[PDB]
Amino acid sequence: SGAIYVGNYRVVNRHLATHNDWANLVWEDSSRDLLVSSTTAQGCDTIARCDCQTGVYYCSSRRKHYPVSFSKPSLIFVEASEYYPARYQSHLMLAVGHSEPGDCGGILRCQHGVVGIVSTGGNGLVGFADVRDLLWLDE
Ligand SMILES: Cn1cc2c(CC(=O)N3CCC[C@H](C(N)=O)C3)cccc2n1
Ligand SMILES: [Zn+2]
Repeated sequence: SGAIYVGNYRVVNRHLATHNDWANLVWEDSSRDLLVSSTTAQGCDTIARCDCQTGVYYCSSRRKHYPVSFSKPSLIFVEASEYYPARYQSHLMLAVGHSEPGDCGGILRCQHGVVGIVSTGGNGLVGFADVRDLLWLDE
């Protein structure tokens, strides 16, 4: 589990979105595994606005924060699941590292702030859904 809280928006994995996220939907994108919903309180997470390729991610399955080198966001093949069929998920970044399905929602961070959240995994490769391009989260 896990979310990003910035201004009056909440960012979660689209496959883990609640009924309340859907009732207060701002924007969702199946191909990115992203959903944004509105909040009453004002969040204060800082979004990175960079091209960093090193960061630190939180892994709930190990109660540890790990440093990783990740690829630039792109279209990558993600195996079928109970949430989506076999598809190409866009804006995805991979890193050599540990992850389990329940690790989705953990934040990836660089020196400049929040980069994105855990979204895919397997084969010892963790996939992060990027958020640095969503400039409207700050405005
Ligand atoms: C983070 N994580 C998810 C893992 C899975 C499952 C997985 O990747 N996905 C299932 C849920 C939806 C996902 C998507 N974005 O389409 C794909 C299996 C093993 C290890 C994992 N580490
Ligand atoms: Zn950065």
